[PDB]
Amino acid sequence: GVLRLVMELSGEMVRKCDPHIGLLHRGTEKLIEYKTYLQALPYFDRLDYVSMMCNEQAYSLAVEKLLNIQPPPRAQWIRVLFGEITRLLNHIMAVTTHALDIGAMTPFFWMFEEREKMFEFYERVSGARMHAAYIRPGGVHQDLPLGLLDDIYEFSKNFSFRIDELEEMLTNNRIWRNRTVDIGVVTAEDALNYGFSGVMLRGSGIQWDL
Amino acid sequence: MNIMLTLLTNVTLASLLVLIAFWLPQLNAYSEKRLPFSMKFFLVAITFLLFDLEIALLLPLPWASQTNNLKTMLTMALFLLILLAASLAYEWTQKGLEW
Amino acid sequence: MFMINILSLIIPILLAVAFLTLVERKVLGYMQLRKGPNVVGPYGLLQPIADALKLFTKEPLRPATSSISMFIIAPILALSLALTMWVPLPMPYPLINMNLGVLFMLAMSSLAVYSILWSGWASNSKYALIGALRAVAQTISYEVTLAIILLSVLLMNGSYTLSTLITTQEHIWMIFTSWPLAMMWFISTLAETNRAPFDLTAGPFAMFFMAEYANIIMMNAFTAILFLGASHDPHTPELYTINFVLKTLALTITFLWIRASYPRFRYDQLMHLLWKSFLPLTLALCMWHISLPIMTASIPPQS
Amino acid sequence: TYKFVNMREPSMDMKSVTDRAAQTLLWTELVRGLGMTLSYLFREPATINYPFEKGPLSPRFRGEHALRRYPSGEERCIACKLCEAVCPAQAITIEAEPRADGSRRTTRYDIDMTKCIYCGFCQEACPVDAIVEGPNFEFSTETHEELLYNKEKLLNNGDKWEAEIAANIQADYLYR
Amino acid sequence: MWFEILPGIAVMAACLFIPGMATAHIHKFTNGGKEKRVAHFSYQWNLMERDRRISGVNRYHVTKGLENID
Amino acid sequence: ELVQVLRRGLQQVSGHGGLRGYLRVLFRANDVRVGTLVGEDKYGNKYYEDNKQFFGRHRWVIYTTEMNGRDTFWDVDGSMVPPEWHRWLHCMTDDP
Amino acid sequence: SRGEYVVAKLDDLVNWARRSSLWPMTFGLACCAVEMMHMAAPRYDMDRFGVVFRASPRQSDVMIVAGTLTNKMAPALRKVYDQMPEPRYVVSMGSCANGGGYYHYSYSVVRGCDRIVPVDIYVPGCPPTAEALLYGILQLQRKIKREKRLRIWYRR
Ligand SMILES: CCCCCCCCCCCCCCCCC[C@@H](O)O[C@H](CO[C@H](O)CCCCCCCCCCCCCCC)COP(=O)(O)OCC[N+](C)(C)C
Ligand SMILES: CCCCCCCC/C=C\CCCCCCCC(=O)O[C@H](COC(=O)CCCCCCC/C=C/CCCCCCCC)COP(=O)(O)OCCN
Ligand code: SF4
Ligand code: SF4
Ligand code: SF4
Repeated sequence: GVLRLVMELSGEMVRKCDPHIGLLHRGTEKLIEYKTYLQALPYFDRLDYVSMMCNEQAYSLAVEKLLNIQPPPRAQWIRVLFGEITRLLNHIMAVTTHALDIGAMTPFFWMFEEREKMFEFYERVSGARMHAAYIRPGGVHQDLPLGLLDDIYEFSKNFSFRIDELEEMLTNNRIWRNRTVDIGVVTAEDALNYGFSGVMLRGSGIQWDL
Repeated sequence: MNIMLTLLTNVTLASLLVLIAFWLPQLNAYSEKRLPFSMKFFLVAITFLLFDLEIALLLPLPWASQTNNLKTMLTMALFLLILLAASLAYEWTQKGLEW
Repeated sequence: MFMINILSLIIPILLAVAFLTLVERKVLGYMQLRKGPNVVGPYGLLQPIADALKLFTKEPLRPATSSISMFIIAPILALSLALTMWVPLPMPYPLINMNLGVLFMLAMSSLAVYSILWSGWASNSKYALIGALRAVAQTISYEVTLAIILLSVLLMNGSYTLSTLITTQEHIWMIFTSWPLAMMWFISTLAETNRAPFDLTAGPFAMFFMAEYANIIMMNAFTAILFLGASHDPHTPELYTINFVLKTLALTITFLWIRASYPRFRYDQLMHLLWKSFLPLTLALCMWHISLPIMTASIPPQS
Repeated sequence: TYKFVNMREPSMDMKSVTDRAAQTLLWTELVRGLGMTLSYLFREPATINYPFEKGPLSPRFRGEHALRRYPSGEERCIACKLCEAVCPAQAITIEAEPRADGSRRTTRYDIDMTKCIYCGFCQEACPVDAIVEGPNFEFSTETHEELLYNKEKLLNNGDKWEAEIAANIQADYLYR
Repeated sequence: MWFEILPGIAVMAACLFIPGMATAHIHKFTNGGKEKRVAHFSYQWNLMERDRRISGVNRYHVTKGLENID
Repeated sequence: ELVQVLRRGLQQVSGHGGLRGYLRVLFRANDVRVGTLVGEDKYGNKYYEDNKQFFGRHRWVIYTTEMNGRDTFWDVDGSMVPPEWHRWLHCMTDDP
Repeated sequence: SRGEYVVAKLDDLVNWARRSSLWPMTFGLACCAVEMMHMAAPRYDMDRFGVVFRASPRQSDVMIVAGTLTNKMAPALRKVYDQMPEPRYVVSMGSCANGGGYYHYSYSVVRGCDRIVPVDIYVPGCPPTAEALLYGILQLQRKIKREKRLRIWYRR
């Protein structure tokens, strides 16, 4: 995205790296204080735009915990299904862009076609491709379109071949390995003490998944 | 004469193309508003220069193969390539090819 | 009618490099499950003309403080060398029949680096100067192995004349006699023109682009002549011209394929690649190709 | 349950070492990647021919706003100001007064389309289905001021898109 | 589909067709329907100069056969 | 094989009313596909479908050359489609 | 007369050349950049219109502002716009760039990118779909086609 990086080097090697942030500081947390909970829900779509539905689920769970209520089972199953869809969307974007920065740039298009299909699913379920605001603090906004589940099954039965193509282009390539192997090695203790979570933990051998 | 004319034509075509490229958008009015000195670059340049000199020594090889002194010519060519390899090995072992 | 021959050598090369952009765009698009330009022109054909016209009508960003002399000189040298390197090539009859055609090619290729040096120097930016220094280092490092591989291959031809390369490959291609040197030559030519995976780096910009694309096409044609020897019957040279053009096109499309297939190296990674894998093997194979004709009594004729 | 992704050990016998050396010296996986890209070249692209072809949409799609009216031709909006109260972006401005016949109608109804976040909260807070978010999305503009809609513009949008808007509402109102 | 790339490639090929072919034809036109004489090593040049001297029209490509032996 | 695809291309040339229509459609829409005519529009737009194409290419519109006040042989845009054909074309419904 | 005919045809040619190859540099500030990359995806294929992907600032014709412009970022965007050669165009994408959008009443957000740079096309939506951004690009192409410079020079 947008980023400023002030770094000191001694020749080729990086000596110090200080990142400057705040170029996308909009003041969301202060704006939330002037809205009701429903009005404050759409901000979480905009927080982490790559995976919009996951952000809303977190907020909805917090509000449900504070309200002492629980969603019905079908709402929970829909939320988990769309959370996994959003994880697919997030991972495709993350892996492809990372590869694109390195210079691969073909799997970006290959997998953004699938991303377009998942955006079609988002639009069918909510009417919005990205900033859906589908997951509410009482469940979900609306029931699924009569034909949505069959299309989701049709999409998800062909995705393994796409992942296989990505792996064939990237996994065993010697240039990709030389670019990625032994880069940014972090120990388990340093990862835990620095506040890391997710893959950044699991990449170091720490067995943790919420 | 032919080669000089060809080079002259190439230079003239490039110069004319650059001049029109620089002066076609200059006729219309517009708004019209350090120290580091990395050593390894110098070292790789010097290594290139030395290897270039040894390549210059190696160049007459295609004509060197018709001499009736095939043993001596083969020995001298192999000696030159062995010395090139020895220079490369010395630069490799003494950490001259690092970053 | 020599001037007509010079013009008929120059202008078609410029047209070919103008449409190579279209070919690259369409090829990359179709390897990316999309299309290339297909709106401008019936099949996207009029895209290069629109690109050129737009580039030549756009305001040029002179640095306003740098050396104007070198700012103008660098594209002149680049394009002049790019057009000059085409004259010794026999297709099947060269425009200029040099005795030492290979050495003249090597000299022009070595000259091609002053354009990078002067452009980086006249950029008036420390970061661009650093990038230019890296580019020049890569260029010189790889032309070392280019020259060594070239002499090793030519040891089987008997001279530096490119016309004799057709006679050498009358029966069999040179790819069979030395495929490892051919693979190393292909990678070195990729690294010479700053093409992926070695692509670490208005008007004058377009002219630099034309110089690079002409260099790419010329390098692929040189590879086709050196390693894929077409058959030339003296009573109909159009057959040789057809074969040579087809092979050059295949090699250029292979360049586009390679660009679309791989990620790019780091600077130290490709430096190490050259200096620790190509140079030792290049020296070993140079010794082998010196020894082989004497061992097998197969020394080429001319002296 | 956990899985190991990179916990393999290469075999050190002569055949496997020779295979790895052949891969190094002949670039087998590089040709594999080349071949996959080549195979990808020879299949149909996924590009549609816009603007002559359009991407798929759904009745729930939220695009340009519109104000609807009853089949008699009377506007549905009754100035309840629920859409204005629920608007997360404060993009709706409403002023009302009794009409000549005593009806409860708005005299000012503006939507700032440069403030709107297109969440559709206004059309689900409306109790009379007056304000809706139509299916039009190709309404780009050359100036900022034309994106500041008033009551006349929204009423014109409703009169312009009523057929398609009503069809979409008919298709999707049973899910609401 | 993929064959939509063929037109531009074709054009490119046509361009690469022009230079070499042109050279050949010019070498036929300026040498009396024969290939341009290759003159390395200074002996072929001597032969060409002798042909030019004995041609009678100051053109090396005008070959003189037994009909000129009288 | 090759013969079948060249024959299909010849039929595509034939199905646009000759060479003139083929060139007109090629230079107006950058596409020369032939499909069953589904609808005619009161402004002149024509709407075709082809269910054997993949989703997104199975429906299309050839725009009229003259809308309310402007010549539209070249300057076309997606905002010209009337709302009902807008619904059918965007696959919000299966019924023209 | 022929004098105005020549400049009219030259205008047509130059306008066709300029609009048939638009090289955009995109300010991927926020979530609207995602819809830009989807407009660059295989389905819509901006490159097929002559609109290349991620041009350099020194060789870009059109600037696409896709995201929220914050007070900390405005000078950088203005500098990048000033570095751009002429003729240059700006497209404002999304509510955040058009007028601030969801963060309009914020202490650290510029209320519209047109406080900093002039804007040619405003693409509405939060975010606009890839089809919407493509429509905006084609509208900018039509706007470029409408313009007339040699004629203005000739009658002045
Ligand atoms: C040999 C000497 C060279 C010197 C420099 C000369 C430059 C090269 C000359 C070649 C120019 C090529 C022109 C081809 C343009 C035709 C494109 C045509 O199709 O445009 C259409 C017609 O529009 C315009 O009428 C075309 C104007 C083109 C120029 C008009 C005549 C200019 C000729 C003057 C040449 C003399 C030059 C003298 C000084 C150099 C509109 O299409 P467009 O809107 O895009 O796209 C819509 C997309 N749709 C259709 C899919 C929906
Ligand atoms: C009995 C007498 C025989 C005489 C001797 C013959 C011996 C022959 C057997 C050995 C020769 C093989 C050598 C050929 C070249 C080897 C170079 C090489 O292997 O380098 C690789 C690296 O090479 C590359 O990675 C280059 C890849 C560049 C990317 C582009 C891919 C190119 C592949 C596409 C097809 C290539 C087409 C080649 C032929 C074209 C002809 C026109 C090693 O690097 P790393 O794996 O990183 O490890 C080094 C640190 N330990
Ligand atoms: S869609 Fe949301 S932001 Fe837009 S006017 Fe309606 S309530 Fe306000
Ligand atoms: S919610 Fe409906 S009826 Fe109430 S003010 Fe808004 S548009 Fe009018
Ligand atoms: S304009 Fe809308 S979609 Fe785009 S970044 Fe801003 S809030 Fe997100």
